[PDB]
Parts: sequence; structure tokens; C-alpha cells
Amino acid sequence: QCQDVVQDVPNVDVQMLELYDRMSFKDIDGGVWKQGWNIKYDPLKYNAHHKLKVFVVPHSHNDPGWIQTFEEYYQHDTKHILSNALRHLHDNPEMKFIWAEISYFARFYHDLGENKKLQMKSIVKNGQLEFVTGGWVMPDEANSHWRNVLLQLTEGQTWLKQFMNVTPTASWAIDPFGHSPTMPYILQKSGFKNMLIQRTHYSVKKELAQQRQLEFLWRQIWDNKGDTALFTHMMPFYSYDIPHTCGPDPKVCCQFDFKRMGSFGLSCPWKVPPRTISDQNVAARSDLLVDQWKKKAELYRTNVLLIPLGDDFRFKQNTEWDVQRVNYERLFEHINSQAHFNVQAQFGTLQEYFDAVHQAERAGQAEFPTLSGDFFTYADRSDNYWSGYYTSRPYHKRMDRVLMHYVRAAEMLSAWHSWDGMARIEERLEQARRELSLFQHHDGITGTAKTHVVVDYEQRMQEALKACQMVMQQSVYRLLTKPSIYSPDFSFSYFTLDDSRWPGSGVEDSRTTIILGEDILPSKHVVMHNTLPHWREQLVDFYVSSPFVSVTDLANNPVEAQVSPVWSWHHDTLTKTIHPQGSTTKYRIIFKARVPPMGLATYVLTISDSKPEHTSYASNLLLRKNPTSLPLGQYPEDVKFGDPREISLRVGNGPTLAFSEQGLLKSIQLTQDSPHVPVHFKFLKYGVRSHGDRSGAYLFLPNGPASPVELGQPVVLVTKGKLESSVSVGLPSVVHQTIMRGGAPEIRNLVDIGSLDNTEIVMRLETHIDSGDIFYTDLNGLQFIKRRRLDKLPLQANYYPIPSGMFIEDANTRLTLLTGQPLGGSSLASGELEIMQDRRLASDDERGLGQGVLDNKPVLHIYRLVLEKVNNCVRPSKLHPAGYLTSAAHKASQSLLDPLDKFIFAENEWIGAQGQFGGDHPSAREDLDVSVMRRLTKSSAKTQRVGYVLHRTNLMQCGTPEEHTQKLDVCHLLPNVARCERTTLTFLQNLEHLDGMVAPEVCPMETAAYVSSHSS
Ligand SMILES: CC(C)(C)c1ccc(CC[C@H]2CC[C@@H](O)[C@@H]3[C@H](O)[C@H](O)CN23)cc1
Ligand SMILES: [Zn+2]
Repeated sequence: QCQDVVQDVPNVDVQMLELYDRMSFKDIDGGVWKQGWNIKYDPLKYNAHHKLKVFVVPHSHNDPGWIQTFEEYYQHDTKHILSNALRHLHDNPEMKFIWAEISYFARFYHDLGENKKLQMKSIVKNGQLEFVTGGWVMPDEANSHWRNVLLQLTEGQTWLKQFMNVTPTASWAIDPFGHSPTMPYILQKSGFKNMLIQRTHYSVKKELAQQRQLEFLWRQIWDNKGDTALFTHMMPFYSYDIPHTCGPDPKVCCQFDFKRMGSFGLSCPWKVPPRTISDQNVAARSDLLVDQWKKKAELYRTNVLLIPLGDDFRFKQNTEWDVQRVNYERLFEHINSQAHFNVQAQFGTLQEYFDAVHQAERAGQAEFPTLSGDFFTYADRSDNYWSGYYTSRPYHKRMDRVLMHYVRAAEMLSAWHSWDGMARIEERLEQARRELSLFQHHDGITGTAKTHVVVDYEQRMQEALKACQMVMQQSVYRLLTKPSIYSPDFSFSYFTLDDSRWPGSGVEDSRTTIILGEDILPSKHVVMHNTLPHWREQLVDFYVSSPFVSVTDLANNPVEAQVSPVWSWHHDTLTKTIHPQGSTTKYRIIFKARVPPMGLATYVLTISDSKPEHTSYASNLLLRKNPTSLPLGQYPEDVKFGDPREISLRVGNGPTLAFSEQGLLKSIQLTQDSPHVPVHFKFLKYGVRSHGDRSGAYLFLPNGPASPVELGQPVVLVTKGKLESSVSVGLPSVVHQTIMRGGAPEIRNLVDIGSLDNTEIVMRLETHIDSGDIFYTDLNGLQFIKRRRLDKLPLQANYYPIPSGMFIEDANTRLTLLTGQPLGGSSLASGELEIMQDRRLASDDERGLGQGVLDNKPVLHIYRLVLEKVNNCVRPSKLHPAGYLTSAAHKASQSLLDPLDKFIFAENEWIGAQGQFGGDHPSAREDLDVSVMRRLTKSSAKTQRVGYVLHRTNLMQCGTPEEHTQKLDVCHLLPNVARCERTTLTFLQNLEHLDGMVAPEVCPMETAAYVSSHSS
């Protein structure tokens, strides 16, 4: 039944890792096609019986924020583009136009009067205006999580189905900076038949063009059968603009951009202007244009040619619509009437192009190659590799992952009930989904926008977090209060969220202290939520106003707890040291919470006069020369001091970690008997070139390999507890922390690059693992792909996105680093892993942004570090392009991305409180996730509908007995089920009516969607 994703290497015509190994990547002058060759064709190829069919496709690339904000561009440009498209298409029935960004289209359509709404629907229904992709945005493909690529796709397509009555089946991605196979994966499971891409390495375009492999069936790297395949068109030239879309010679194509004659303030840099088409020049102009088209056609296999016609924010002015349309109409009338050309040219849409290509395929005219792999890391010219944006603006990259999880938790917690309109649940969730979707844009999460635009995206995401908190806390109050007592004010705050890692300690003082006292309040209820569909334990922590606090469950059973101080790090501008201060007023309490699948668990925190029986207190040791006292108020244990030294720590039965005198990891010992395996953390810095091209928001152009950060004699703080221990050190630009709770450690870096211009800070791991030139990185949090370091390419070409994790391995040992934020990284030598923390760049890199990156702010990066023996694991063969996580590594990733949520009851007494929700939910096998749970109907619908996205990853078999778990049937999670359907991933089309109303579990590496219908 299920394909084996480990043991069968797919047979494909093009495999990108293998192609990379063989290619030479020489950057030679190809002539007018600077990165190609002088294309030749046989004029006799086309004739009366075999004509070249040419589709000229007008378009306008509209960024939802870049140099201006979304709203600034809407007011200045996009509202005029859309208004004039409506008028011009209405008045000219043969003219066509494609549109990608639904965030803008929705913003426009809601402001139109009814007369114009009807006109707009008519030009869509008749095929003149065609939506391509239909997502909220055209997202980044490097840093984005697959869950959020799906979220923004669904937001735009749901809008289109409701208001336009259409669902695109062709995708258009002309500007993201390199391309991911996560896109065809999601698109093919969302009803798509075709997709188009543009920004791939110039050497890749040349190689594929020579073999006519620019159109291909793109399947996943593990897919042996080919059921994931999606037909893909790669454009062949340097840009999507008119000079790089008519043919190989931009000096010629520029003459066919009729906006460049002067009055629009545009010109042709190749020094020959366009000229108005007339009866006296149309034969010579047609000669030149058809010659360009026939050259382009030589690179493809059918007699159907795609010619995009557009650029950024084009088709704004009425006069521009006229100048392009009238000149092209004169060319078509001539060309189409001159038999000697054997061409039929017309305005078209993207779908019309793909339909004609496949008609040719079915007529036996062409067969297409199969392809797997990705298209990172992009270079547009010379050694200019776009690996800088894997790290740029890292504060907002981390915020993306925080809001990702809060959107999932708010949608899931509120899905359990139907809500009155007055509760504003749908309103708040729509806002949250739309702001997170907007940020997936290729100038949002990428960190490539102007400073004031980054500020706009941040403000929008903060509003979205506040929306999620409101929805979550109203839902907890309803799920855990006796129904006949439940008395909501939908504007009131019953709970406040407590989040230990966002914005994080030393970033923002945002967390509330639980205030207890004999003369004010003896106790406080807290609740934990677990969005994952299996029973979960996790340590949780809260700030409390006394160290003498104990924890009980809601059966009044004692729960073991640990109290630690609250430590903050300060750059002391007097002593010129970075050192910690302990609170005299607040303390941390830590305990293990145990929470049902997709459920809630309540605990109680109670003050006492003295040390509680079931609460312990951490010891604290400050290692530094020249110490001064550190008082901690009521904290029962005195801080200890010492000169810097090496130290070792072990929590529970977990690993034993050894640290250098500078507070950095030096070894891990897995068990009592086992070796101390060398695993060393080191911080280094890259700089910028003093001559030639400069690093900026997009480009990473280092001045050689990185140099060690000079550490001096840093201050190291060691906290030792029964439940949690840690080592923290104040380094220049980074407070580095290693935390131990009995399994793989958690690493946290508080990164403040300060005023260090032209510096990139990297965290490196050095091991003696015999990895050679191989490492693995993930794609969109969905899959791990094999990388090979290539010494034939420069350092920056060997950097890849690290959206969620990376690893190196040999026959016996693996080291995996999981991340809570997307960052750039590599393995530049055998046994090494490295990941960039932040970058501050004084110069612009000449890709249109017009500024460096000088707006850095403190960010708390989070990680898990997993060292494992792998000699017993069943792994793919040497030729397989994929890799897979172990159970421990996958759970460590989930701990970063989807932790327990923590709620503190706001008032003094919670009347009607209950102890647990979800105790009867099935606890599914560990590789299965409910990625999305979303109610799809408002309260007035007679038949309620709930949508689920189910994802099964693939974990290595390494000899651990599988325990029994329960089957998860999402269609029976809510009562009174009347129907269960399998749908596309956007929920917009029903694909299968399911027997017995049971939703089957999915295969490894597959994602399915189901909708349950319920009688209400
Ligand atoms: C020549 C000059 C002015 C430096 C320049 C260079 C490049 C560009 C286009 C940049 C591309 C790729 C990066 C990307 O950030 C931008 C926006 O998303 C916009 O849609 C055009 N894109 C625009 C202008
Ligand atoms: Zn763009």
C-alpha cells in the first residue's frame, strides 16, 4: 500500500544533486545571451502544416510590501492598476491579463461598487482576467514553513472561490530567490496541474536549456512511483522583465517594451529605443521579433511558446495599456497574415499556454523528462549567491515561527465549539491568518524590505498575536468551566498567556509574575494546552513572588517542583563586563506538566511560610575573577563563587555534558559507560570585502573564512537543579546558554550584534564525525535533503536554508541541530555544522533595496542538540537524495515549534474550574500530526463542518520496540458526525466520500485533508 520512502532510489532523468556533482559552473560570455550561447534554428522547422503558436501573456508584479508598505503601494499604484485593468479589459475583448497576489485583489474588490463588482466577475468568467496561483502572496520558498505556505494559499483560494467562483490550477512564481520542491508537493495535493518558476542559478538554466529540459515532471526526492509529479516550466533567461522574456537578446527585446520611449521616464540601457509600429516599419520590426521568438522556441519541445509581457507594478496608466496593446495588435495582424513566418501569435493567459502544451503532448509531439531535487542556492550572476537572506532580519524570522504556532493553537482550541457572532472569534482568527499570510511574501520573512516596511510587518504580527491570545483564552475558559456556571464576557481576559521564549529574557520584560501572599492571595490556577495529538510531558516554568511555592494537580496530588532565581544579563558600561544580576523580588518555579492529546491540564500553585516538602531549590555558582556578592532575598540557598574552571553536569539519567572554562560545550557522554564524544561550540565572525561587490540583505560575499570571536575572560553562571540545570556565559554580542532537563540539551542565544558594522556572527559545532563532504538540511520543515559541499564553488554557494534543522553523520554517529527559527548554515569541513545568528551590513548589494541592514535588534534564538548512535538504523542507500530524522530528533523539533501553551488565571477565584480536557482523545503514533484543525462554518449553519490537515513524517527504524498507540480518526473527534470527506489541502474540493465516516491515517511523507460534517 504505502510507498517505501527509504529503500528504493527513484529513477529520474534529472536529479539535482547528481547534476551539481557533474556541472562545471563556468561563467563564460555567451554573447547577446550573456549566460547562454548564440542560438541557431532551422527556418524550415515551421511550415504551413506545423506553425509556431505564440501566447503573449500581459502581467504586473505587485509586491505586498518592499520599498513601500502594503497600504502605500495599494494607494499609489495597485488600486490604479486594477481599476485600469477592469476598464481596459472590459473595452477590449481580445486583451488578456494575469493576477497573482490575492491580498491586493481582495483589498480592491471590497472597495468597488456593485456595478463594477459585476463587471469584474464578467471579465473573470469570460477568461480575460485569469488568477494564477491564487495565494494571498507569492511566498518565499527558502525560509517559509510548509504549514504557512499552505495557510496563505488557502487564504487566497478561499477568497477566490467565494467571490469569483474560480480555483486556479496553474501556479506563477517569477520572483522568489530560488525554488523549493515543497511547492509542487502542496500544489499537487491542492488540485494543481501546472507551475512556472524563474529564479534558478544561471548555470542550471544553461545546462537544462542545452538538453531541452526546462519543462519537466517535478516529483519529490523519495517518490519512486511518481504520484507526486507536477508539470513545471522553468523560464530560460536572467529576468521576468520584457528585455529578458521575448528572446535571448535583450537589446532587441527592450525595443518591444512600448513603455520605454521617454514620456514614462523609462529607457533601454542597451541604447536602442522602442519605436511606434507603423505600416512602413512593421515588416522589419516583425522580422526582428519573430527571430527572437524562434530562438526562444529552440529551447523547448513543443510548437507552443510562452512570452510573458510585464514588469513590476506595470499596467498602471491608461496610456500604458494603450501603448502596449495597440503596438502588439499591429505586430500580430502583420505576422499572422504573412505565411512565410508560419506563426500564429495572440494575447493569452497562463492556463491557455499550458492547455496547448498538453494538447501537443497528447498528439505525440513531445515527451517530458522527470526531475527531482531543489533550486538552492540561487546566483543571478558571477559569484553573487543569494544566501544572505537566509539570515537577514532574524528577529522577524523567529517571530514567524512563534505566530505560526499561536495561529494553529487558536484555530484548534476554538474549533471544539460553535461561537456566537458577538464573540468575534471568526473576525480575530481571519485577522491573524491574514497578517501571518502577508509575512510569507518574498520581501517579508526574507528580511529584504526597507526598515519602515519591516516595522509595518512587525506591527501587523503583534496585532495577530494579540488576536490569537484572545481567542485561546476565551476557549480555555469555556472548555474548562462547568457548563451551567460558564458566564462569558467576550471582551474580558480570563487568562493571560505566559511565554518563556518570546520575545524572551533580555529582549522584552513582558511576563507577569504570579503574586501570592498570606495577606493577598494564597493560590493560583494555571492551565497547559498541548496542540499535538499524543499525550505529552514537558517542563513548564512561571514567575512567582515567593520561593516558597508548591504545585498540585486538580486531584490535589503533589507535583515535584524546582525553584531557581530569575537571572538577567547586563552590559555593565562601568566595569566593562557582561554579568548576571539576580532578582530580589521574583523567582522561577518549574514542574513537569502532563497533558492529553489536543487537550488541557489544570494545576495549582500555593504559597507557604517555609520550604515545601515537594519543592527543591537549585544551587548557583558564578565563575569569574573579581566576584562581588549576589543576594537573592528569600531564596534559601546562597550563591557560590569561584575562578573559571572546567565543569561537568548531568540531569537525571540523561547525558553528561562537559564545558570549557569559557562556558562552552566540549563533550557529550551519552551513558555511564560510554565515551566522552568531542562536540565543541565556537563563535566566529565573517566580514565584508574591501573591494568589489559588497554583502547586503540578499548577498553573502564574505572576505574569506570566519575568524574566532575574541572571548576575553567571560563570566560563566552554573545553575544545578534536580529537574533543570544550565550553563550560561556572557560573550561579546551573545549570551549563550545550554539547558539540561534529562535529554538532548536546549541551546538559547541572546544575540545583540550592537554597532558592529560589516559583521556576520556564526555559531559553529566542531566534531570528529567522519562526514566528509556530506550534510543534510531541511526544506520548509517538511523534508530533509542531502547536500554535498563543493569546493569548486565559493564559500557562500555552500550555504543553504536551515528552516528547521540540519545534521551530519558517519557510519556510527550523528549530530542533529534543530532550530526554532529559519537561519542560513552549512558544513564547510568534515565533522562541522554552522549556523548564522545575525548580520549587520553597511552597504547596499544592488538588488533594488537601496539600503544596508543596520536595524538589528536583540533576538533570542532557540535550538536542540541531539547526539545519537546510528550504526543500528536502517538508512537510505548511498545514492538516495533524502535523509530522515530519528524519533528523538523529531520530538526535539516539535518541542521548539509547538511547545505547551501556558495560561495564568487572571482573577482571584475561578468558579466552576475543571481539571482536564481531552482525556478521551486518541493518542496517535508519534510520526502523525494534526497540522491544522479549523471549523469551516459559522454558528448559523445547520450542518457544521470541521477541516483537518493530517501529516505523517518518516522516522528511522533503529531497533526501538514500537509500543501500541491508538488509531486516530479525525472524523469522530466531534460528536454527531453525518459525513466524512477527503478534500484538497485547501478544503475547497471534495475528492472522496468516506465509508463509515472514518478518515484513514496517511502514509509516511504524505499529507491529507478531511472534512467532517455534523448535525447541529
Ligand atoms: C538596478 C536596481 C535599481 C539596483 C534594481 C536591481 C534589481 C531590481 C529587482 C529586484 C527583484 C529581486 C529582489 C526582490 O526583493 C525584489 C522585489 O520583490 C521586486 O518585486 C523586484 N525584486 C530592481 C532594481
Ligand atoms: Zn517581487
